[PDB]
Amino acid sequence: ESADLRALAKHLYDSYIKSFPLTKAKARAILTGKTTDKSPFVIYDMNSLMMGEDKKEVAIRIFQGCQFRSVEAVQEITEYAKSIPGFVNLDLNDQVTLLKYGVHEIIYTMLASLMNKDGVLISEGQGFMTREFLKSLRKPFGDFMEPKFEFAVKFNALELDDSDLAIFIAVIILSGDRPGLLNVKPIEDIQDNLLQALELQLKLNHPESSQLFAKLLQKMTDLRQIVTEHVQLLQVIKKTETDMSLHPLLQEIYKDLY
Amino acid sequence: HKLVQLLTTT
Ligand SMILES: COc1ccc(Cc2ncc(CN3CCC(c4ccccc4OC)CC3)c3cc(OC)c(OC)cc23)cc1OC
Repeated sequence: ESADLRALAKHLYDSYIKSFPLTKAKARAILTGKTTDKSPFVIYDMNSLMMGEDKKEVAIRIFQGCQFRSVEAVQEITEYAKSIPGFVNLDLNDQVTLLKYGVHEIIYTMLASLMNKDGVLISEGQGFMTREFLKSLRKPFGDFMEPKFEFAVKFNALELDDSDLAIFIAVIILSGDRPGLLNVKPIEDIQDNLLQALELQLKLNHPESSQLFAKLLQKMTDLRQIVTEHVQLLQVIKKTETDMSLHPLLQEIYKDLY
Repeated sequence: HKLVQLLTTT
């Protein structure tokens, strides 16, 4: 019933606010100047970066920074997942599998909130690293960000807000087609409800947005490809750059992933 | 494992 679907929407929004300190609303505010004097420090070259770091090779320090921020993101996303109704009653191995295979799709969804066509907010909104600087990084590290910019730009053009994103991310986490799931059916029943909630949210929140639900679902597909490509790059780094490694939490996620 | 720990913390 539609009142239940709205209660679910609001619960997911409340839980998203409680799980994620940096919301798209706040990110977009920073990106567009609608906060205060504390305008972000712009990192557009190597001097910028040194100047900014104040308040190994450069590519590798950026890599290691993103991995550390990724650990905190996994933790917040896990906390969010535990607030999706039904999730904590799933077999615990299935919870692990949904997070293992879904967390990166969610990471890149939420990273898009921090992005525009020219760069990305870093250091919880205090800095802005330019697209051209990230692109300048040597191979393979210069290949990380660019397809995410390509994704973010088209994704942000749908103009989803935090309330929409909360249900979008829940739908993705509760995907019944992850490898190695023990009980697919209870996952699919939860997802089916989330999807109905998402459909109603998008109709009410974006009534004139043409085929917005369909376009959204399509994005969930595009995220999987973003992640496949990202994981292939991580593999290359592991094979050819082995002078370093991931955090243990990220190692768990990545073990036997694709 | 660390994932299990995150999932079961209250
Ligand atoms: C050169 O090497 C690399 C280059 C690029 C990358 C790509 C990349 N991956 C993950 C994160 C973590 N981030 C995800 C979004 C997340 C987030 C944002 C908003 C809300 C919630 C939320 O998480 C819960 C916050 C934490 C990044 C954060 C960045 O800036 C902050 C960033 O700036 C370019 C790039 C990031 C990985 C690399 O190596 C691995």
